[PDB]
Amino acid sequence: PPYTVVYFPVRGRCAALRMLLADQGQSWKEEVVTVETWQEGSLKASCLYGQLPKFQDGDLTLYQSNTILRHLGRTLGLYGKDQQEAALVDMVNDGVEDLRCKYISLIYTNYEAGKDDYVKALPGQLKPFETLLSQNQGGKTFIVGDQISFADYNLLDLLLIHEVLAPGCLDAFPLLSAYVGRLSARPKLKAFLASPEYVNLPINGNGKQ
Amino acid sequence: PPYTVVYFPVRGRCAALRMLLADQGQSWKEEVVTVETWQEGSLKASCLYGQLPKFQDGDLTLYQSNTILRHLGRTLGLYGKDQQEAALVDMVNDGVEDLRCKYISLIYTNYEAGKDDYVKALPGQLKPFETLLSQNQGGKTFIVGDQISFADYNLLDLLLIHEVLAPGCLDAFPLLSAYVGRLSARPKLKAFLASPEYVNLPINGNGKQ
Ligand SMILES: O=C(O)CCCc1ccc(N(CCCl)CCCl)cc1
Ligand SMILES: [Cl-]
Repeated sequence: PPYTVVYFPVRGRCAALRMLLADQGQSWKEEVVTVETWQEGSLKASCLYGQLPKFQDGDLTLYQSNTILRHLGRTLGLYGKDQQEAALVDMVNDGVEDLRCKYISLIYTNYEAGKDDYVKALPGQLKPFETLLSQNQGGKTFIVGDQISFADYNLLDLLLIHEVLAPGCLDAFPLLSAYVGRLSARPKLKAFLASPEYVNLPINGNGKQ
Repeated sequence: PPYTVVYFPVRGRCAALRMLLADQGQSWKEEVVTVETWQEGSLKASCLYGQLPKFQDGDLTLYQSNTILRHLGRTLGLYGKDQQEAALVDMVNDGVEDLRCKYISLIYTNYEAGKDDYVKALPGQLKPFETLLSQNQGGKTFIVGDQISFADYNLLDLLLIHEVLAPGCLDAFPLLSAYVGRLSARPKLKAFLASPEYVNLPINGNGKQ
């Protein structure tokens, strides 16, 4: 395949780009990195910012999950119909990234002490996405415009992982709820989400979710 | 088109997009938001993620500093010559954002206890940008390709505030040192960087730097 994903055996920051590739019917290869290979040090030292994912599209080598999402969005026509929609797509993705960083901090950094406070604050963090939906054709299509964008896949992932963290958190958000059901039912996406290559990976690297 | 930036009287997350506008010969309006006005609550409630900057470009309203940078980059032709360069631009900008996040956490959250460890870890955080410069026409031009991008303005800001935090932090990095000097000397940028509207604003909102 022309695309290669180099990552740990986890969903994590590669979940959204994999859904994207799967739902767009694109071929890719997974190169899996074990704790042992990572602790050896040489791969890590070769990575631009000492981190995975690493991504290859022929001889173009990329780092940073949002860089990969933008690159696939650009090349696969999932980045708005014009320059205005492209900006709105970015605004969504930035908000998605912001909550993801808070999620990651909780998971890896203080799950036991921090979880109750995090869940109390969750609805205030989810509301901007409901608002965005309410303002785009009554929330019945995508997060921006009338075609799917890389931000939809990233937002969808963020909502799925939060329903695992806080079951029922979308009960307060009818548009986000319907949106999850709707995108998850796209046939290629539905098949990928049900498959062992997705189901048999943990969400995170430390066994918390 | 016309442009408006709504923000606190600080450089912070608006410094890079202001440098972009100035260097590109663009005109803009500053709407300054005081501590008192922000604490009142109504502006904040009206902001998509309850954060500034808020940006207006004619009828288009944007939030999130990197969304504003990409929008200005897209519409003004500061986003690489092709898809490969656009992707590398994003990769640089995401890396700048990551280190910016750490800087902000230090400044607002942990300045006294945390600064020594932060400064000790700094060279390893700067090395990737030196490397990227080394791989692009010997570091003689821009961070990506041979035309300026929005990532150059963001990286330049990151470098300037870090020289304030850790004087001499670029001395081991010849390409970065020369890049800062060279970009800073661009006539419109030089003029803006010397102006009271930049010089007389603090870097951050809490008086630390
Ligand atoms: O944008 C960034 O860099 C992140 C920090 C943004 C920020 C800047 C200033 C203030 N205040 C000063 C108002 Cl004059 C409130 C006191 Cl801290 C609050 C937040
Ligand atoms: Cl992750």
